[PDB]
Amino acid sequence: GISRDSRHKRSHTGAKRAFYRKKRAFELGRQPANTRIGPKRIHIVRTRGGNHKYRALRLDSGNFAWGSEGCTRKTRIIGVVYHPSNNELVRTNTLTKSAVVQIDAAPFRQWYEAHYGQPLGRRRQQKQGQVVEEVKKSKSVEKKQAARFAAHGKVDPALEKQFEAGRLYAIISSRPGQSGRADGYILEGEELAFYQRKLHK
Amino acid sequence: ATELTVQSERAFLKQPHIFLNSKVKVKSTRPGKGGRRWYKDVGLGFKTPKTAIEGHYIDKKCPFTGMVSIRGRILTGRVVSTKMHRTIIIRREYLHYIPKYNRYEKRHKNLAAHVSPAFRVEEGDMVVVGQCRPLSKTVRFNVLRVLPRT
Amino acid sequence: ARGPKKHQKRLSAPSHWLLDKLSGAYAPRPSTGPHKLRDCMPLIVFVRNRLKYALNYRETKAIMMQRLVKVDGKVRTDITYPAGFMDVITIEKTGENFRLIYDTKGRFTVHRITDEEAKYKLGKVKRVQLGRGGVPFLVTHDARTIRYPDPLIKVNDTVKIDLETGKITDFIKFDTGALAMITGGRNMGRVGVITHRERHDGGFGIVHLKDALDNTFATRESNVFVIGSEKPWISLPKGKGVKLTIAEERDQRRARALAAA
RNA sequence: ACUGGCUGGGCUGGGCCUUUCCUUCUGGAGAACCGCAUGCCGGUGUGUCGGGGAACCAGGACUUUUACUCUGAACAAAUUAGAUCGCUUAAAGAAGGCCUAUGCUUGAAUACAUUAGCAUGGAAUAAUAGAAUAGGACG
RNA sequence: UACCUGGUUGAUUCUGCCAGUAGUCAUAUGCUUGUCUCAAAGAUUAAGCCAUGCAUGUCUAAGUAUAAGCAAUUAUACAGCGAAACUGCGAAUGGCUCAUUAAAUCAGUUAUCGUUUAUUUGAUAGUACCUUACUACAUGGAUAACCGUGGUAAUUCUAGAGCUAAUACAUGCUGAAAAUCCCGACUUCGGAAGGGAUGUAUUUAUUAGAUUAAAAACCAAUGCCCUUCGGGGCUUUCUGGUGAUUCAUAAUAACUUCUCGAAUCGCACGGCCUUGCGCCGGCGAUGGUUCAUUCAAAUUUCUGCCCUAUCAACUUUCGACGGCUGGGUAUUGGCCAGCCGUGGUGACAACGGGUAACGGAGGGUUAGGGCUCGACCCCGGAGAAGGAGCCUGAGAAACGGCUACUACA
RNA sequence: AUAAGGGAAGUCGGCAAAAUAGAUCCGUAACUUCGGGAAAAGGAUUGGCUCUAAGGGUUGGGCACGUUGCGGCGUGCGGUUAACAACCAACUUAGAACUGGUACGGACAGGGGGAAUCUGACUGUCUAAUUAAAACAUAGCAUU
Ligand SMILES: [Mg+2]
Ligand SMILES: [Mg+2]
Ligand SMILES: [Mg+2]
Ligand SMILES: [Mg+2]
Ligand SMILES: [Mg+2]
Ligand SMILES: [Mg+2]
Ligand SMILES: [Mg+2]
Ligand SMILES: [Mg+2]
Ligand SMILES: [Mg+2]
Ligand SMILES: [Mg+2]
Ligand SMILES: [Mg+2]
Ligand SMILES: [Mg+2]
Ligand SMILES: [Mg+2]
Ligand SMILES: [Mg+2]
Ligand SMILES: [Mg+2]
Ligand SMILES: [Mg+2]
Ligand SMILES: [Mg+2]
Ligand SMILES: [Mg+2]
Ligand SMILES: [Mg+2]
Ligand SMILES: [Mg+2]
Ligand SMILES: [Mg+2]
Ligand SMILES: [Mg+2]
Ligand SMILES: [Mg+2]
Ligand SMILES: [Mg+2]
Ligand SMILES: [Mg+2]
Ligand SMILES: [Mg+2]
Ligand SMILES: [Mg+2]
Ligand SMILES: [Mg+2]
Ligand SMILES: [Mg+2]
Repeated sequence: GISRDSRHKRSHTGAKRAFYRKKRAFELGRQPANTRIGPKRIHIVRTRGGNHKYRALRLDSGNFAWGSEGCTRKTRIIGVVYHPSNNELVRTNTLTKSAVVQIDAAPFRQWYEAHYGQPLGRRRQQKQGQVVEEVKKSKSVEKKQAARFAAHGKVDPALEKQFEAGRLYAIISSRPGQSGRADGYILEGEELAFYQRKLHK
Repeated sequence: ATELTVQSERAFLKQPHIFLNSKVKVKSTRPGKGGRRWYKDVGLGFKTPKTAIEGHYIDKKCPFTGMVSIRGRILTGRVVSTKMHRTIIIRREYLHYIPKYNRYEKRHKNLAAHVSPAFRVEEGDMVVVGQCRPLSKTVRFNVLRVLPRT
Repeated sequence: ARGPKKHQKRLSAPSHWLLDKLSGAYAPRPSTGPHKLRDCMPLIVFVRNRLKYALNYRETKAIMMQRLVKVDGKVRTDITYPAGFMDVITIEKTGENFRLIYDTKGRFTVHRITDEEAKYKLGKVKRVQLGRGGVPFLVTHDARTIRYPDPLIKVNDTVKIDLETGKITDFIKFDTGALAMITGGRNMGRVGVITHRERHDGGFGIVHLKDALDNTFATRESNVFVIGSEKPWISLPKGKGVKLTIAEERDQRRARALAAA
């Protein structure tokens, strides 16, 4: 099958090597698995030394981490929008490591509401469609929450518009072909601005 | 070296596991711990160049601000080509002894090494190289110090 | 070659095993264990070729079957068990104890030891650090691992082991003025006192020793075996490992021969 | 068995001064020299002396670089040279030997290989660098 | 043992070759042949083709026994030997040969802070809640051997019918406290009831992993003791290792067709009291997470191989030199997929052609320097008529393992 | 105009007909007057639909004052935007996915080739109405 030896290559002087030996059990290769977003599907493979690996064919969720706060919540993936390697990979909605994706902001918004008592990214006030208020059963919370707000700080202007739409850009930091997991963190700041500048021009 | 800009490529280059966008600001002397540029010292009485400390270049093959360690044999040679990108070719000369004729003859070999953007190397310069892990098909050495020219 | 080997061909065995080149084609091939393959003392070779208790191979495996002889206080049931430096083998029925130790000519020899003091050992540490859960531990030259050590103990030192409870009773630092024995290389059996150590950055340092007869010699750190500072704790064999040259060796054999008869 | 001697011949040095002699820091350690108390008959073993500070050890800072040579470390069993033991000698072999023993004891050595790589001393012979538009050395 | 003699001419001295002479662990062949110690032998030409027989199986007091098996008759659950068969392990070790192969193999010297590792040896795991509960004094269905009935000229080919076991397969709870972070019912403004989580494996993000001279001065927040009642102070926990790491290890927020944390087996017979089939209690086989060790394996740094120029330029179609982003592999790497530069070796002999070429330790021949041989008892590499592909297994691109083509049969 | 199987066995003689044919990418011998032979010989691709990438033009760049009614100027004096912003405009080249009764220069248009001998060097010209050739002419050479 596929071989990963360097014997069949040609030396740096241009000389052509001669036949030495047949292909060996080690130095082998395996068929690549092209991960796509869809309902979950994972296959098992028995690798060297009796261990096992996981070929991921279709995934729909994975862990993504918010940097400054430090929270990781499981959510669903909307689509992939950029990949530094090949453009044809991007649109076909195939997922690998270091792929820029777009994610749903509902779990992060709800956690933000629970941890901090302030609303984040709400321009629906013009519609007043989903206005609702629930009486909060305490008074000790305000000193703690206002202390957190006055100490930690405020979010940068770029990120609230993304939360207003409910979709955020992120970069995959996991190995889908190796571990069968799509993991990453939401990207922000000047590193975000580089991608936004490149994405639409 | 002379580099016009640091980000002139399709992807974004950054040092791994170096957090760069932190809400709280803390000033620390440590290179990588506080959140600013990271660097260390290889050892063997080799001093980190000054240009590295304040430089902005990103390199995964430089012995400084990189993920490569210098270990193994240390060699010397004569530089013959420095006109390609981030790679140099060195020539080393020696004398072989023929026992039957009771006298020597000269021989030479060619070597390929990776040059960091911290140094600026031109033709006819003295260099010292150290062994490292395979960086390419035929690149296994890294430059550490350039001696002043005659 | 499609896996690891399981046979060892005779005429390739280590020289210090002292195997005749005739009378067979194969060698015992000691099994895997705590000691290196190159420098080990198989139990079958020791019992049959040195003590002359067993005539040939067939009854050699029968002898161990009664569990009469033990090493390091624990019974071993494989005939080709790799014994090594400093190891103590105890036979209760006959009433003597043996320790495998180099002679002055670089081979294993029989050495009687007393029963009461033959119940402890000592070995050099290879690396010291904390393991899982933050518990510090060390490993010696005979694959003995001990957790929670003395914080002053560092690498390359030697530690005294009780051999019954595995507690760190005592230890010896590695510094100048200590008494050491070489364990690898050509300088087999010499005993000397550390004079001074100079190190070379990049590995493979050398150390200089000096014999009792004002001789001077050097060896690698991986080959030095410290057994005390003064008045060595273990009992050295006859000759004290001084390596007189052939001139005095020839003088002494006729001198004692003529003195006796 | 064998001792002294001979300004005996050297031979290998190890200190000096000649305009030259030998870089350097910290820490450990620690004697010598003089003296003391007590022992004694002017110094010592006391030392749990102080005016001490040979030599050593463990660590920092610098030193033109090669070729060359000396001494070390590391490196295979077998083979070659080569020491010992009367398989009746020998080619071989690593055995055996000792009064009488219901026992004791030893050997199974050593040098070379020689190319490349790692340390140390020597500094002739053969190459290389340095202050001239001073862009030179020092406080 | 550092040695020579015969041959051109009418006779002489030389260059020069022809001949003689000796060794061979160097082969063939001829004549002849009594004894003693040791014993190489279808390598050379055909890595050409093979009838016949053999060369790999394995059981302990200790995995699974209802043999219409034997033997006894203390074991009414058994207890010896136990055919057969299930299950576990080995069969990738040994043995043969030298076809290909000219920086390829190999040798000496380095390395893995760039990986996998059966077995042996030594240490090592409070299931917090799930599932008030499922049973824990212990879970649930098949199958072998076997009785009996068949097919084909033919094989270590097999059908359907009826039973029953696991250390085969599949599930599943029981010996503690401290501690940690969120949410907080509560309001007095300080606080406070209560809820939940937290072994190990996997993957990602973040934090700590200190140094090696000292002296003040404020400002904001703003601790005690002493106390004169204004105040005087201020003193201060650990923190490993390498020449060198993002190292060893700890902590936080979560996740998972997802592991492990023991429903196994046998030979020896004791202690308590509330006296009930009550409780406690010693040595060994078959396992199991992580670390250490051993046998190793794959890659990897430097230098060293026969003759030939009537072989002087070679390499990048369809990777040739290097950069970047990924895929794949046990891991690094142009090993592979995309984008961007135009490189790399050579008269100091590259590239190619010959080799009646496996490499080395080494054999033959000697003043010294050398010449020649090395398939072959020791080490390393490759192959089983010629090519490729693959299962099981830690380990195979295996041929006394399978699949397909070609040539024989 | 078309024909099963054979493919020049027909005939003085492959006469007539058939076969190849555009463009892009590979590959190309003997011989030679070194210019050629060469489109040598011999191979692969070609539709529809939805996308990606490359090849351009025009207008703008700081202060410090003085006329003319926020503007054209007159000037003096610094920096080269680590090349930015807006608008305008036709075609040519390369690459990818999907799709079909495997078809796609779909009509038209459109070279058969190779190994040798005789003869004239080549381009050119003539018997209008039976012969276009080896005949004539040609540059070169030699003579009067
Ligand atoms: Mg090291
Ligand atoms: Mg043959
Ligand atoms: Mg054959
Ligand atoms: Mg039984
Ligand atoms: Mg051959
Ligand atoms: Mg174990
Ligand atoms: Mg099981
Ligand atoms: Mg060149
Ligand atoms: Mg061959
Ligand atoms: Mg050989
Ligand atoms: Mg072999
Ligand atoms: Mg094979
Ligand atoms: Mg095969
Ligand atoms: Mg066979
Ligand atoms: Mg086989
Ligand atoms: Mg027809
Ligand atoms: Mg037809
Ligand atoms: Mg035809
Ligand atoms: Mg005809
Ligand atoms: Mg006819
Ligand atoms: Mg025609
Ligand atoms: Mg053509
Ligand atoms: Mg032609
Ligand atoms: Mg197409
Ligand atoms: Mg066509
Ligand atoms: Mg003719
Ligand atoms: Mg014509
Ligand atoms: Mg006419
Ligand atoms: Mg006509």
